[PDB]
Amino acid sequence: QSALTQPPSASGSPGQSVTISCSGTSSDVGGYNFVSWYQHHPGKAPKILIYEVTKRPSGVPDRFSGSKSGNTASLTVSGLQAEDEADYYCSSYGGTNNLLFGGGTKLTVLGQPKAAPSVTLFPPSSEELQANKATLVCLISDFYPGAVTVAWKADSSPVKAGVETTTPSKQSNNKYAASSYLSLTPEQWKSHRSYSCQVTHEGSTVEKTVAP
Amino acid sequence: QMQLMQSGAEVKKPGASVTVSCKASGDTFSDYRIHWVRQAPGQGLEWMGRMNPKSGDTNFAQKFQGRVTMTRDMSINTAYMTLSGLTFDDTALYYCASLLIVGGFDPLDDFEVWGQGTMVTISSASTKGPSVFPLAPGTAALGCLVKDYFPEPVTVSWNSGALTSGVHTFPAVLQSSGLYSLSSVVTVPSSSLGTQTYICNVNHKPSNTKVDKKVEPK
Amino acid sequence: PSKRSFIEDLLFNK
Repeated sequence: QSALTQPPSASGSPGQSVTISCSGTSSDVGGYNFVSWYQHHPGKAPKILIYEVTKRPSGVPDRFSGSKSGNTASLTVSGLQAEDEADYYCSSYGGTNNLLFGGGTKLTVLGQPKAAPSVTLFPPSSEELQANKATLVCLISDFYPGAVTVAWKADSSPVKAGVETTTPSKQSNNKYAASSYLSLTPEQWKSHRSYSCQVTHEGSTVEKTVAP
Repeated sequence: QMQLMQSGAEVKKPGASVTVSCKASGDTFSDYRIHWVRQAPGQGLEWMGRMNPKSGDTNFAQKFQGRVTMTRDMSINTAYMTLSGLTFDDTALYYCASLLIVGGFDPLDDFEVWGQGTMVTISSASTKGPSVFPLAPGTAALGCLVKDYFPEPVTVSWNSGALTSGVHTFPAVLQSSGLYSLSSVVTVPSSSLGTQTYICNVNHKPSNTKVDKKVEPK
Repeated sequence: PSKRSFIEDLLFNK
């Protein structure tokens, strides 16, 4: 239900420039000079970079610049750095006493190196086993690009029942995290010699094993 | 300078009403205008409306006109947004903010102030606090598992915030049961395992669950 | 000159 039109994604290489667009109508972007651009990192409040089409608030470097022609506004980011990866939203006064937003353009900075996952595997706690439950916790961090597959083993045998794995999520350092949980009964946990979490990324695998 | 502090996360049933509060501090409340902007999962930013604290005058987005109010208590420098007739599309993070749309005659006050956001979940399901389990350990990883809670969110700190280096709190998994679980891990010197106490502080505001769990080496 | 809040009020006038 975004009133203004922004392409969903953009990319550029470090030190270079990228221009992203925001299209409206003659009653908003084309009718007024009240276009803003917001930088939004996940989990943080949006940070305004441009207001009134071209103006920058305090502390915003001149490598961020805004412009407009007709019903189209544009944001250009020069001197691209990794920290610029974010979702950029345009806004405009419009309609009747309204503030309209675009749908956001997710900016990727190219050239980021491959990064293998760090894996930490925890066995069930004593306290959980006493509650007649058991959870193996496989925590996966610092990988790039943002995709992994997780395989669980009981001893050396595959197990798929009781597995629940998150989607990858962007960390503040540009890499990705995920987690995977294996639910078992205390009897299953105590009955096997070990359990393993195996995380595959770009064709390479990192394996961790725990035992009662 | 002036800051905005919002009320905590809530869960409400379909059809009900929810009020989010937004308390100003650090400057004259009446000098600012309070806007409300939300972001629903998978959606972009969405403006809901604005309020003049002095007069109480408002403007609402056409999309919410008929089931939203924006009010204030000047005596306590607090703004409120009440959204009624709630549906699943109203599950979202709600922000209050002093926005910068048109600048001043000079630009010294051309800046924004945003609250921290309040998560509102629309569900017929019961809230439930998590069970918090310690995950015992050159360096050693220790953690805590925050198991089976609804709804989001949960916060985690370590040693009441004195411990921040090496902390990584992971996004929650949504289980088949419909409940959430997350974990937080901290990496510490192994030589400190016999000499430093480590405690994870877990808060689940919707269920009045606040637990500080000691994590001991096994 | 007035504070910028009042300019925004005029922009959003009824």
